[PDB]
Amino acid sequence: KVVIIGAGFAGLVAARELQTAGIEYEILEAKDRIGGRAWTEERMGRPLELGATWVHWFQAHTWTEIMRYGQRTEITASPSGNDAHWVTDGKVVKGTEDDLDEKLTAAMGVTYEGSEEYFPNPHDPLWVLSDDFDGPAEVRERFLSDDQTNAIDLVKEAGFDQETIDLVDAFWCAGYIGDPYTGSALMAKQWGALSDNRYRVMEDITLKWKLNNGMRSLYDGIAGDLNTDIRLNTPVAKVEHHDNGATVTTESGEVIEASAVICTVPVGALSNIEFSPALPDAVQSVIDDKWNSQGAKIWIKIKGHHRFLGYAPKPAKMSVVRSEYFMDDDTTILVGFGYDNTNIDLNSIEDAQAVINQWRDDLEVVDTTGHNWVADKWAGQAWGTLRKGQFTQGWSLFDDIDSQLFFAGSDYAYGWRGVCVDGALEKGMTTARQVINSMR
Ligand SMILES: Cc1cc2nc3c(=O)[nH]c(=O)nc-3n(C[C@H](O)[C@H](O)[C@H](O)COP(=O)(O)OP(=O)(O)OC[C@H]3O[C@@H](n4cnc5c(N)ncnc54)[C@H](O)[C@@H]3O)c2cc1C
Repeated sequence: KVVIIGAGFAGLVAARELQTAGIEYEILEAKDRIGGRAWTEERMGRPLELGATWVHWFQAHTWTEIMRYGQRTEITASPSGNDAHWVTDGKVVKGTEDDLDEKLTAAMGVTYEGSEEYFPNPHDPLWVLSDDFDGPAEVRERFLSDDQTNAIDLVKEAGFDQETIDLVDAFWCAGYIGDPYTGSALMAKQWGALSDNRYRVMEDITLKWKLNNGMRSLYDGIAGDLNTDIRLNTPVAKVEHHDNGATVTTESGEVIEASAVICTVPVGALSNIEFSPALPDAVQSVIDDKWNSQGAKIWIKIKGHHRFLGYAPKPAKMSVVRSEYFMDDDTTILVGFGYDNTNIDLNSIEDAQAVINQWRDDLEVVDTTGHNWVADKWAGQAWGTLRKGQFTQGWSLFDDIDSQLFFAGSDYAYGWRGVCVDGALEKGMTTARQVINSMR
């Protein structure tokens, strides 16, 4: 009766939540697999996370699922103490990972500026614009201004040198998984607020702990709890959501009647679906301009065991590259994040070699792999990140469509929005509660 579009984390957890409340549901998934932008897959000799990777116990929704499905002790920290390299004025600088972290720590203090005024409750990100806001008017003005400033310009305006600017550039190429100069600085400030306003905590939460058994241990766990079979290979083509009741049409023409529809399709893929009535104009403007996520994630295998960390600014093929696994055949698998999916072929050994050559032309790539989410018609983006203006006139506009259609997904979460599975688990669950409450 409730139709859930998409079997990623948000759709899976919404279905489990409805099952708890005794509400009949059905999940329709376009692909032949579940998990969405989380995807644990055997590649290059071991299970690799082609999408979501890192978790932390300060992520309430992710951590509860880790506890639920038996993964409490099945987390391992990524390699640290790497030999660090960074590109600044066309030159490669070498240093310790500590050197690099201290530079970013100093830059983040200026980058998080204002988070204490904006985000006393970091899970109420739009409090400053609410009628309950009781702070000075200049805080609201600065808040709105910060939505139109990118995170790098904050560091430039504070007077940091070019070396730190280039490091911060590289860092936010990865963090905005796209052009950081078009991004909203409020995204970075909320990450600060969710991380006790300390760089080390923010990196602990988003870039440290991996699941030994992969994200699939969690999404297969949730799917295993569902008493209703997921309909794979069943793309939705149209959603009707007039007051009478909702209707969903698949690509094959099958029409399914619904009491409500929970749509977890990401903005980058929403143009595949015809909505009747059409979505609100402000929602359509976000879909047309999408979100800040045009980048890509690579896994590169090189010869030898090397503890490597590399940073490079836009327009590098990859902006952050780090050792992750030391393999038994004397090779290293590194992970990389780059701002532009169209400037990198994730499966081309020569392209991966060009990435490594940004820092060290003496290392030799022997294999490489990745999934270009942006070119995937069922995603059309990497993790959701915010362009200028989308913190206050972006992710929040997808709530309160009507009583028949509800949008759920990490990209609309109040907390760790877009960048984390925590946001998908948050928003899938609370959107199911919206339906439960309406039905009660
Ligand atoms: C490269 C990358 C790395 C990441 N790393 C991390 C990380 O380290 N840690 C972390 O916490 N998070 C990470 N994430 C974020 C995490 O993957 C997402 O926040 C989360 O998986 C999104 O869940 P969702 O259910 O909201 O969306 P999705 O997973 O996109 O689910 C939507 C589902 O709908 C399906 N679908 C699309 N169109 C249709 C249609 N027309 N009909 C039917 N089904 C359709 C899709 O196939 C998909 O299964 C990463 C994301 C990316 C892209």
